[PDB]
Amino acid sequence: PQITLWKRPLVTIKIGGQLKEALLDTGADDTVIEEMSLPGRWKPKMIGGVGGFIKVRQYDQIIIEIAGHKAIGTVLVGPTPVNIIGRNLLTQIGATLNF
Amino acid sequence: PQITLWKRPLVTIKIGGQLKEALLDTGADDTVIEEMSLPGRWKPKMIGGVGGFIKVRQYDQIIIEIAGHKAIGTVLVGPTPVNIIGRNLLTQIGATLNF
Ligand SMILES: COc1ccc(S(=O)(=O)N(CC(C)C)C[C@@H](O)[C@H](Cc2ccccc2)NC(=O)O[C@H]2CO[C@H]3O[C@@H]4OCC[C@@H]4[C@H]32)cc1
Ligand SMILES: [Cl-]
Ligand SMILES: [Cl-]
Ligand SMILES: [Cl-]
Ligand SMILES: [Cl-]
Ligand SMILES: [Cl-]
Ligand SMILES: [Cl-]
Ligand code: NA
Ligand code: NA
Repeated sequence: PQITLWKRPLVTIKIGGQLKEALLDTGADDTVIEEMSLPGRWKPKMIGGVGGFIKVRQYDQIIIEIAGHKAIGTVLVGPTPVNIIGRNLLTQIGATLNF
Repeated sequence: PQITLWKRPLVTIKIGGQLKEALLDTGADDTVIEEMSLPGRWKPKMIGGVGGFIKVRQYDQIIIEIAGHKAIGTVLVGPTPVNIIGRNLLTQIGATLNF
């Protein structure tokens, strides 16, 4: 698809057997999801953004389905105000910015 | 252009006769740049993201060139960690997300 930017570019994702709404976010290096359980190992991380840092759990090798397209990568879990799909997974679904 | 996301989507912007680097950010509703002087009156705004909220100065109808494309619109100025071009100006330069 081609997604215009008049509105927030929200898509449905499937992660950890759950459906969620998430923002396609080219300004995010990393994918950050609100609190949920994920299987396997994790390690703590701090991530920054506009208003300072939050502490998250970093899970590697997580499969996600993004608007129908499967991808695998690192997912950060913690108190983000918005579920964000960052570049680490946008690349895997072949997303580009065009103008 | 078509911009892939393996790297941060940084472009050159020109505002007040000055070149700066900024992130093309589909996850940002608005454009936020680091402290600088802009002409005219400003209005208060609070914006929020990953680690909470910041106060910014809202300047309307500011001339800004983005990757060679001319825009005129609202620019927020404040203690953002990075210059961000949000959807209010991405729409003015014709940007879409494609996959
Ligand atoms: C109303 O208008 C707005 C309101 C909010 C914002 S924002 O900057 O807070 N943000 C909103 C989004 C979280 C819902 C836009 C994001 O694209 C920011 C944009 C952003 C980039 C860098 C620093 C601050 C903000 N990215 C971000 O938080 O990324 C996180 C996740 O991955 C890392 O990549 C980034 O680079 C490393 C740190 C951040 C980490 C911008 C304009
Ligand atoms: Cl919206
Ligand atoms: Cl979707
Ligand atoms: Cl990854
Ligand atoms: Cl590619
Ligand atoms: Cl980079
Ligand atoms: Cl505007
Ligand atoms: Na893992
Ligand atoms: Na003005």
